[PDB]
Order: sequence, then structure tokens, then C-alpha cells
Amino acid sequence: SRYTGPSWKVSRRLGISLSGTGKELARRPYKPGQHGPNSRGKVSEYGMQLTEKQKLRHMYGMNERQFRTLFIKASKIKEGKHGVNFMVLLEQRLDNVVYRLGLATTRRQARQLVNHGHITVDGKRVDIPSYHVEVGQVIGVREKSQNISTIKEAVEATVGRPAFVSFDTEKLEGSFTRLPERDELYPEIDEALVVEYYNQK
Amino acid sequence: PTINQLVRKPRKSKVEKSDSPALNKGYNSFKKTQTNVNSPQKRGVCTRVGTMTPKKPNSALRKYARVRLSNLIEVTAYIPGIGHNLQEHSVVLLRGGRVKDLPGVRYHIVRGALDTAGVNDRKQSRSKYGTKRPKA
Amino acid sequence: ERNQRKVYQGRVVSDKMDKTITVVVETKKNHPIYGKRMKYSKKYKAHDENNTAKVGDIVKIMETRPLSATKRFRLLEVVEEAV
Amino acid sequence: VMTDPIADFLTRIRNANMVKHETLEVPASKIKRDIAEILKREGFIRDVEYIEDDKQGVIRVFLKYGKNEERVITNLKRISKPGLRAYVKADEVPKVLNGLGIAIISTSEGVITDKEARAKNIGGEVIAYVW
Amino acid sequence: AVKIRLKRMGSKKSPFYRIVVADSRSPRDGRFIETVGTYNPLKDPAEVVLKEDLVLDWLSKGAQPSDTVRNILSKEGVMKKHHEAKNVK
Amino acid sequence: YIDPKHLELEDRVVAINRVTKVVKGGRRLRFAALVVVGDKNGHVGFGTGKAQEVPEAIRKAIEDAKKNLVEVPMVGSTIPHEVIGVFGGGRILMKPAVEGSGVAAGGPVRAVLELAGVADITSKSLGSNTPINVVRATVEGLKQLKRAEEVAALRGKSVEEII
RNA sequence: CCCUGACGGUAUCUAACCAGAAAGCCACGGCUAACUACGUGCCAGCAGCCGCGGUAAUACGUAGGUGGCAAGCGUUGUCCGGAUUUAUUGGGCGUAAAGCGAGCGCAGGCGGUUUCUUAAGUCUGAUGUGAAAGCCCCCGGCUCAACCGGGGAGGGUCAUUGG
RNA sequence: CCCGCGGUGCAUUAGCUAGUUGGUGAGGUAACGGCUCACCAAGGCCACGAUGCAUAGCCGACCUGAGAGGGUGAUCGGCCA
Repeated sequence: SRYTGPSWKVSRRLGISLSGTGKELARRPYKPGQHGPNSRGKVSEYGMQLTEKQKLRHMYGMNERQFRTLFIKASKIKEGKHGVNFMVLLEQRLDNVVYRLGLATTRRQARQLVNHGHITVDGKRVDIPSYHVEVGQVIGVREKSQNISTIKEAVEATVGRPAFVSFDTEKLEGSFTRLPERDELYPEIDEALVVEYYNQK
Repeated sequence: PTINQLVRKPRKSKVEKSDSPALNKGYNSFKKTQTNVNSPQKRGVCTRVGTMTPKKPNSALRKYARVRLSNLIEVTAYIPGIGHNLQEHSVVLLRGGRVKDLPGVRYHIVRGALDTAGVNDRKQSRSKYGTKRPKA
Repeated sequence: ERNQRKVYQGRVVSDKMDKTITVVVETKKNHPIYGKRMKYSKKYKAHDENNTAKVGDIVKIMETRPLSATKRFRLLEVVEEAV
Repeated sequence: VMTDPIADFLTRIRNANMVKHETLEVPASKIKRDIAEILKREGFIRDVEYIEDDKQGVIRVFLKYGKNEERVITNLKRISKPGLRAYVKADEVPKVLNGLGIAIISTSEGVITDKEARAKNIGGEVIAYVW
Repeated sequence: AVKIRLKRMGSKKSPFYRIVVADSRSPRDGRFIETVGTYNPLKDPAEVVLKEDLVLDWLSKGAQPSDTVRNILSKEGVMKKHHEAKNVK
Repeated sequence: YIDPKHLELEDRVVAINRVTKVVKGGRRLRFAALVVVGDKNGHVGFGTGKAQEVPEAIRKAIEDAKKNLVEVPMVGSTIPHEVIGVFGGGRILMKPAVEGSGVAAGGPVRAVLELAGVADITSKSLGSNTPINVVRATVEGLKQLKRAEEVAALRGKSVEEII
């Protein structure tokens, strides 16, 4: 499964945008349902760690088993911290590479582009979105049929291109220069609440 | 203790026991009854039916049965939900779970698994109570 | 004969049988759970060509091959005699 | 009857330390003199003087206190006991209090500190922790 | 009847083989004496690794190859060396 | 000494308690509050006070909590060594941890530990779990932490000679 | 030189057409994330432990909404953890459970200071062995991953010989 | 084939052995040996748990635990019956 629901209730429940600052929390910044505008008392310190974890899980649209295995894998580095290495491994998945490069507006669109077989790493096609893109691998746009309507238009309007992403808008090749850093990556949510959430799992 | 007392006579811990002991059974067919074969459920035939009144301070008439099991030891078992169809000599299935209404009952029958039938109004937790999904 | 057998040491304990003596070899070994060292004993039977050695002697023995239902050792030498 | 003179020495030091006065005397022994020298080298004791008349003893210890009369040894513990002995291997030498305290170990080449033993790579009987 | 034979180590339809010296009564995937090289039927020019200083020692003691092991031991020039050591001295 | 209350301090409620006193006729009820206070930089105090309503109670407690404060040394977001704090049936063990591991600590002790700026530490309560005595035992155990400089000063040595 | 495929026209690759065929289970009084209506009235029923139900029930039964997971979701049974609740690591015996009513003593356990010696315990070096597959570390192949392969470490209370 | 060491409950199970323990010779087996014979003697094992009763194929390994530990011996490999 992935998810198909209204995708905007989700942001109103975390209190974070999740869609490139394009405002879902413009009107009614409160939660969904009857008891939306009428908030109530405090939230535990279990609700806080759960809310941080859900923020990160819904950012990149993955499921709970895969999230937890990625977290367990990031723990075997021991070079740096354990939340930084996590949120950095999270960025190296082929879906974020298409999002950051700029071939798609959303992450759902980028996911459908990499699922339906329209992109290639090093020339060879790769079809599965949880792929692990390493540093220095020019991912391309299937030079067979790169004349599609939405890819073309979403290359023009560059809302955000980062300081670790390289790209050329003629051959349509991009790559990571090097690994990013927390200052360059959502210094807003957390990586410590999420680490504590998995201590008693 | 001194460690010499410990070496003369070691430490011994307490022994734990189930609360569903009639679910580790053995046959009574050829020789005798064997205890290795932990089961999640057992089946049986109900030798009576009816009602009984709870402890202090509850108040009701709670439905129950008495059942003889394949290994030939007898126990009473609660029948849950609203409304059943169980009569003398109908074959049923038991799971663990103890009711806090009266003593002597340590099992539940499972609805919709043999002669017993699922309850016929439910809409909200039909996976218990054994109700199938209605088009409504 | 470049391969070698096992020799031991002990104090003789019984000398009633003809040509056979029981030797107790003693050692200390530890406890598996707790730490301290307990002493441990096992008895061996050894062969005597002429019924020489007596109790309290401190002997050495060596491993041979089955010489009876129970005896597997022979008498090497007497190190220190009792009086 | 007395069965552990090293423990008796250690408890004299701790008892006279907690009441915070500045002298102490014990009957002498070759091992207690060793650990009195080790206690003097690191900075817990101020001095040690050796009188001896007609029996074993004696050994006089001069404790040491801070600038505001606070204590430089804070506790002291006997590890190997007659009744359960504790032997340690060259890679098992302990580090008491993250290096801020010392351990005392008897090896085939002296009664030495725990630094001097993990620099020589040997082990032995563990006498005490003093932190 | 010591042998030099192949031993299957793939998954289901991607086989791999270890070259092994075994008593002939043993099961194909059971006990053996030691392992001597490797062999890969995929990988279009098939891959052989082998020590070839234990093959020459087992061969001179009476071990015997199977039919495929002899083919891949002659493609490596091990049978010629056996030839030049035995019937030449 | 007195760390004087003139800083940027983020308080926290740790417990509240409905407490009665039976009198002629019926029953009286107050509210007791337990509060911690700190700046997440190495200064932490606890304090309690009671009043007839919850806001008044928590206020009097922060009043009390600020009168006491402890220094809490550390060597790079991690406590210098291992301590055991005991106060009346509450026993709490604390260990130095690994860089970026977090705080694995129970309810009362984690409030104390987080408001002093501790980042990586492991704990365990081998005792009772009454909030007041847990807080008091935890503060009792921080007071045993020794700086590396002070030890080198008390003895006749230098640092890098004992570490 | 020449000669052989059960799987099997299998995997796979190319062309056209169509958003059309493909979402459910548990929970929402406190522990523990997620609340309002109506029905019923210590009844019918619910519960892992506290405990709910006698006219305005967020605890029963439905509807609307919300939370957790998702081709699965809950329930029962069995084992380790939390349990320092058999405590070597790591607990206790005045009043909470717990000093035999007291002595005398065989076996056992533990023992003051010191010189020389020994090497049983203790410490240490070298050699042999502790299969293969597993857990772990590095590298590589299946579009990725499960999975598959190559090279290593680890694991003895082990043996022999020298300090 | 022989040997050292290691892995279970019960003392509301303390005595067990008469080819039994040792010697001389004879037969017998691939082979040493009470292995089996005739004679001679009175030995052997046990509180460091003999004997009896109950339960169980053993190991590489597998699950859980911070560790020390605790619980299992299904797929796959080794030994046994």
C-alpha cells in the first residue's frame, strides 16, 4: 500500500506544511473533525514523540516496517550521531532525488514517475522508488521519451534547488555533489525525539 | 548468605502455573493422558445451559454452559455477546479468558466457529462475535 | 614412541588386593556460578609387580591399556615413604 | 579473631578519615607498607614514618585535607576477600572511576598501581579500590 | 574411493558449485574432507578458482575426478602436470 | 553556594496531589505541587509548595524551587563518571553515555536531567518510585560528581597525570 | 570437427488500449494516540488491571467523526524481558516475612609476624586444534531488497612446551 | 577399543555388589580385558551423593537479555539408536 487520501488533513494534524511551503494550513490551521476549532488540554510526552515520528514518516510517504528497518540500518554507522545519519540516509532514496532535482512538483508525482519506468541511473532503467542513490550517479529522464507534458513544465518553475544538488537543464542530468547537513535540511522538526521514540520502541 | 552457604545449598526460584490448565491435555483413547501438547483451543459438547448471578456489586443473569472436552475433563465456560443458539448436545470451541463475575469459570466459547453462531446485529467489532460483513 | 602418555601423583589408600593399589589424586577446581575453589578427588587403580608400596606413600603412576575390568595404570616409582 | 589485616588497615583509614583527624597508627606488615607507599605516591597521604620496637609494628600515617578542610580520599574498598578471591587477567585490569581513582594489584613483579600494570600487560590479585 | 566432485550451493534456479574431495559413500551435500576451488556455470566464460597445489597432491594419492571435474581440471592444465610428474618421474 | 535566581529559566510540573485533612463535619482539600526549574545549561533546582488551587500551588513551588540550585558539572554533554544517589528508599544509578545516544531515564529523573542540559546518559531506579524521593535522590547523586580539575588540585599532581 | 533442455514458448524485451477490474481490521474513561449525538435504565451488556450500567453514560448498543497499522488486522496458547520477585554481577532478619531456648563438639570453611625454597592456584609467550552453513566486519551479483557468493574475525573451563 | 574434563529432578529416595573386586592358568576375539571358564583370596563403590524412582536422543545452533543469564534442540550439517 502507499496512501491516497486527501493528503492535506495530514498536514493539519502534524502542524507542519509537508508540501514545499505551498499552504495547506492557510485557512483553518487546526485539526480535522468536529472538535477542530475547539482545542483541548495538554498533550503527553508520548504524544510529542509520536507526533515527531509521524511528521518524519509522512514527509517521505513510507510505511512503518520500512521506516524502522532504515532506522536500524542507520544505527550501524557510529560516525556522527544517530538521528543525523538517519535523516541523511532518508534523503538518498531515488524519490527525493527526483524531487530535489526538479523533475516533479510533489513527491507523489516523483514516486509515480520512478514507478512507471521513466528514469534511469547511469543509463540503466530502475523502477523501484526505495532505491538507494549513492553520491555521484547521474540520474536521467529516459532519453527515449523525455517529451512529456508535466516533466517539461515542472523543469521550468524551479521553486527550490539546493546547495548539494547539481543539474543541467539540457541533457536533464542531475546528481548529488556530496552529502547534505542538518543546517541544510529541515532544522525545524527533530532528530532526538525520534531517537527516544525507538528506545522503548 | 556467605558464599560458602550458597555453595553448600544453591538458590531455587518459584514455579509458575497457567490459568488455563485444561488446555494442556492428552487423549483418553489407548492408554492415558499426556501433558506436552499445549493447545490454543479445545472443543467439546455442552452438557447443560442456562444462567447465573454475578458477585458483589454487579447484578445480572450471565449466560454460561458446562462442557466436556476431548480429553474428558469438565469445566464451565462463558458464552458472550447478545443472544445465542446453544442447546444440549451441541459441539462448541473454547479459548482462554477468565470472567470476573463468579468463581469456577476460566474460558470463553468462540462465536461462529462450530455449532455456535455469530451474533446478528453487530456492526462495529464483528471480528470478535463472529459476524460476517453485511451489505446493510 | 614419540607420543606420550599421562603420569599422575597421589597417596596410596588401599593395599588389600594382591598386586593392585588404589591411588587418590587430588586437585582443586572452581564453582560454575559462584567463584571460590573447592577440592576434588578421584581414585585410580594401578598395578604392582610385587605388592611393594604401602599407605601414605607418595607415588607416580602412568597410563597403560586395560589390565582388568577396572585397572588402567602401572606403578612408576615411590617418591617419599611414610613413617 | 582477626582474619583480614588488610581490611582492618583500610577500615582504620576510612574511620579516622570520616571523623577528620590527622594521624593514625597500625601494626606493620610487608603488604601494608607497600600500599602505604602507593597511597603516598599518588597524593592521598601526606607522610608515613616507620617505628619498630619488639613486635611487628608500627606504621604511622599522616592524612591530608583540602584548602577548606575537605577530604582528598572519599572512600576505600577491599576487593579480594579471604573466602572469595578475585584474580584478573591482563586485559581485565579495572579502571576505577574513569581514571580519577586508582586500583592496586599484586603481580609477579611487585605490588603496583593499575596504570603500571596495563602498561606492562600483566594481571594478578586485586587488593583495593581507593577513589 | 576418494573422489573430486561438485557440490550444489545456489538458491533455486541460480546454481553454484564448490569443488570438493569426498569419500564416495557420502551424500552430495553432506560430509567431505576438504574444499578445493570453486566453479560457476553461469558467467558465460565460466569462472574457475582453484588452489591446484592440493589437486596435484590428492591426485597422486589415488583420488579420482568426476567427468565435469576432469574437464575443468584440464582447461586449467592440471592433468598435464600430473602426466609429467607420474609417467616421467 | 547560592546560584542566584537571575537567569532564563524553563520550569516544569512533575506531579500534583489531592491531599485532605478531616475536620469536624466534613473534609478539607488542598493541592500539593512538585516543580523543577533550570536553564538547560547546568543549573537545576527543585521545589514544592501547596495552596488551595493548582495555579497558586505551582506558583509557590516555583518560588521555592528557585531558592535552591546546583552546579552539575559535565564534560561535553556527558556526566564525568558514574554515581549512585540514595535518599530514603529511592536508589538511582547514572552512567556516562555515548555521543548522540539520548537520555534513557524514567519520569521524574528525566525532568531533572533535561533541565540541566544533560544530553546523553543512562539511568535506572533500583528503589521506590515516589516522585519526591526520586527527585531528591537524583539531586543527591549529582552532588557527588567530581570535576577533573579539582581532583588534580587536591592531590599534588597535574592533569594528564591522572586521566 | 560433431553431438544432447524436463522446466518451456518459462523468465524477459517491444507495440497498442483503458483510471478503467484491485481496502480492510482494531481502538477512542486512566494507564495509552484518538469525542459528540441518539437508544436503553444495576436491565440488556462490558472488562488486561483499576472498574462501568438505577433518566441527561465520552466505559453498554448504533451513527457521524478521529487515531494506529495496512494485504492484512485482532484473539487465545507458549517462552525471555520489564521482576534486584532466589539478589555471583545484584536483597535481607529490633517492631513489616525472617536469629535454632541454650551449651559441648567429629567432618568441613577461614586464620598472627618473618628468612630460604617449591611451583599446585595465579599471570604470561609460542605451537596444534575448536568442520561446513549460521550471528557479526569488509567486498561483490540478481533493476532494489529479502536472498546468493568470496575473504576475515569470534567462540575452550581445551592440550603441549618455555618463562 | 581405552582414558581426562563437561551438561537433570527427587534424601517425604543411604546403603549397593557374589563374576561381585584382585591373582594363577586355560579357552576365546581383529584386538587388550572376568570377555568366558576352573582354582585361590575377601575384596569393590558410596555424603566430593552410591542405589532406586521419574523425565529426556546429544551437539553446531535458535529466541530473548545491558550483561551474567534463562528457554528451546522444527527446516539445514555431524554423531547415535
